Formats: sequence, structure tokens, C-alpha cells
Amino acid sequence: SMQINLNSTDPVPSKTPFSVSDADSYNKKGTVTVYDSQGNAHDMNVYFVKTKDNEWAVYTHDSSDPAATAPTTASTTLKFNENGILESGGTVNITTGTINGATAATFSLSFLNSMQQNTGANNIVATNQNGYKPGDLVSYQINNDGTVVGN
Amino acid sequence: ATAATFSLSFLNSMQQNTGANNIVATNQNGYKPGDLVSYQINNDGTVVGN
Repeated sequence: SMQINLNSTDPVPSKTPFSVSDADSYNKKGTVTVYDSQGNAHDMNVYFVKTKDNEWAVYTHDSSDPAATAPTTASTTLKFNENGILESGGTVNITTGTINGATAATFSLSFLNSMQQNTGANNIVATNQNGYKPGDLVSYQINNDGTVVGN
Repeated sequence: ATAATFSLSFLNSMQQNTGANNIVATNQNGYKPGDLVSYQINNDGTVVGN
């Protein structure tokens, strides 16, 4: 997941096309690190490009895979209503690249709770993922309801 | 002296997605005696030498 506050007053970038290497071809970049089943980290870059009023194209790219094709088509488009609430495009399946001969990760990316503010600066408030590479028992505890938990 | 011939097992070895190569355990059924140090009677009456 990635929760972003986007600025309704932002410009549509004049520099085309979108390119991960041209910093004035997009409005905002964020990152979320995901894992494959081998446990390799993939640093997934997420780019937001305002296309017109209330719509933002979203590109993704596995920055950790040198063989990955540069993103020329959007993974999704976020559409916000008049109140700046996310109305569509908020959920999209992403497939990573591959690292050191290991199979890619495939995950649902959610933009839930993202909003378009009347005025502000583009800003990522939160990211989250259910991926990780173990891992060793550090402590354990008995809670006051008797639940036993490992940390 | 004559060589030992043994089955070597890598049971429970794993390839982690990420970590450092690390041996967690080794074990063998070989040893050179050896002298009685203590003996005991357990609470089920089993008698064991140490």
C-alpha cells in the first residue's frame, strides 16, 4: 500500500515523455521495498504524473532489476472526485522483475486513503507491505491475558 | 589405522532468501572412551552411567 496526498494545484508536466530519469517529467516519486520468495529485496519505484484535472497516471518500475523494461505505459490511473476522495484506479496488481535467477513477486498495490488536497505539496504519508525475509527469535512474552507471543 | 566410513547427512539444511552462510549444528556417533564419572538412579528406577 501507498497512501499519498496529491496537490490539486500541481502542474501537468510539460516535459514528455514520462521517464524515470527526467525529474521534471513527473510530479512525485515514492518507493516501497517488496520481497520475492527467495527473499531478495526489490525497490519498487512509483511515479505520479498529473494528466489533467483530478487524474494522475501511476508508473511502476523495479529499480533492483537491470533487465526490466522502462515503464512507458501506466500501471494505473488515480481519479479523484470533486472532494478529493479517491474514486477509481486505487488497486492494481504489480509483478516485479527478477533477481539472481529467482522468481518475481506478484502483489496487489493499494492507494487506499490517498487524497487530492485543494492545496499542499505532494507527499507520501504511509507505505506498507506483507513481505519480509526472516528472521530470528529475539524475545518471547506472556501477555496479561496469557497469550504467548514471539518477537 | 583403518579409515572411518560414515554417512554424512545435511538434513534440515536450508537456503535462506537472505542471510550469511552459517552452520547451525553438527553431530556424529563417533568417540574414543572414556571412563565412568558418576552413576544415577532416575525417578523411574532407570540406572544410568555417565
